[PDB]
Amino acid sequence: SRHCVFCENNNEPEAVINSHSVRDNFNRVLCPKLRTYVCPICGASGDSAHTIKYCPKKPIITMEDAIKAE
Amino acid sequence: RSRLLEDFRNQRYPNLQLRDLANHIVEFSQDQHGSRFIQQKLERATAAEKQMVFSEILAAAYSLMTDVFGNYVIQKFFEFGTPEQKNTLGMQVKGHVLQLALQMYGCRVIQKALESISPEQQQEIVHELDGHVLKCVKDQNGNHVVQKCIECVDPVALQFIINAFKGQVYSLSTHPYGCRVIQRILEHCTAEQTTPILDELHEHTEQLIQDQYGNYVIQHVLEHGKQEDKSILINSVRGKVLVLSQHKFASNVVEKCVTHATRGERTGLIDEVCTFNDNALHVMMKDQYANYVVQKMIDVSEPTQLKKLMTKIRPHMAALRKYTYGKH
RNA sequence: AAAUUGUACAUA
Ligand SMILES: [Zn+2]
Ligand SMILES: [Zn+2]
Repeated sequence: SRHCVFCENNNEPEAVINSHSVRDNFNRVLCPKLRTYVCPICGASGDSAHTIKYCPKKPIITMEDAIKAE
Repeated sequence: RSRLLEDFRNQRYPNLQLRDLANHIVEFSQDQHGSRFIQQKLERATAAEKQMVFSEILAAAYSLMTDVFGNYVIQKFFEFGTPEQKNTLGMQVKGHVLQLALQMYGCRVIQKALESISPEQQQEIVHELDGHVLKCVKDQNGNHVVQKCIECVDPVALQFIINAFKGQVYSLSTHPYGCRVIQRILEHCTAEQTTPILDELHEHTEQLIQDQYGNYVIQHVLEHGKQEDKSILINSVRGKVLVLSQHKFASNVVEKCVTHATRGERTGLIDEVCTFNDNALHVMMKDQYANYVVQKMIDVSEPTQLKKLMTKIRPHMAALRKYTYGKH
């Protein structure tokens, strides 16, 4: 939509915000800031790149897991 | 094409009237501009011309209904015609309602008829389609028809479907088209028809919420069913709020659970999410789905839980500012 | 610093 949300919520300068979109006409990833990032969980990069909270392997956290982490 | 359709597809008759369409409506209803013209100029004049159009198409009804453009014609007739024509059409349709419901345009027309015809002929069509419930609900076109019937017919006549569902309510509440049929069932039936299906649902509640279609069934029972069913489902979640607010489908079920509830249920669940081991609150505010549960909890709670919650996760706010969440 | 907030409902 004529601008990239990621670079906007990341408070990049306004020129960068309106200089690209987040994803693609092919539904790849377009934002270079997000394409540079390698996922520490699933290694994916570039075309399928994503941040940690939205990673497809971000594991379901149970109660007992929340107890062990203490 | 013949002569007249090549004359009108180029538009050479700016003052055309219904009577001018003689001996070419079968070909006009198969052309776009012609079906639009016949469709839009069938509200004025007398019924004599409308009787003509009825006669010239009662010979090709079985094809105009399975026609991409004729189906609007058949529809408009079922909507605007004198009851004699309603019955005269209604007659020759029986004997093929299976096929005519499986086909796109024919089933559009079938739907269009069930809102204007007589109840008796309606029930004739009802008794027509017994048993095939399987192959019909599990179809891209049969399910829409089924829904229109659930909206327009007497529940007691349809009760046989209530008996074709036992042993199948699960594999259909999880079906992409069946789930809509089940929602229509629950929103348009009696106590004695919802009761067995509602028990069937309360059986497979667990696996249903984590399914991308059963969760619409649950969500539909939570904001439309009786308070009792609401409580019955509300209790079968206590102990799993953290595990489910992380699930993509079940999280909406959590939201629609905290919205519709009594003071004891709301307070009970708020208490469940108050005893979370600090880092599980971090899972809440952080995870992509739970935070919705968090906010819908912030908006609907009583002020006691409010002030006993604005503080409960007030530190994690600092770790939430760098997101998109502007929460005062 | 890893920040984008989330699932269904058919004919020119
Ligand atoms: Zn960007
Ligand atoms: Zn990943």
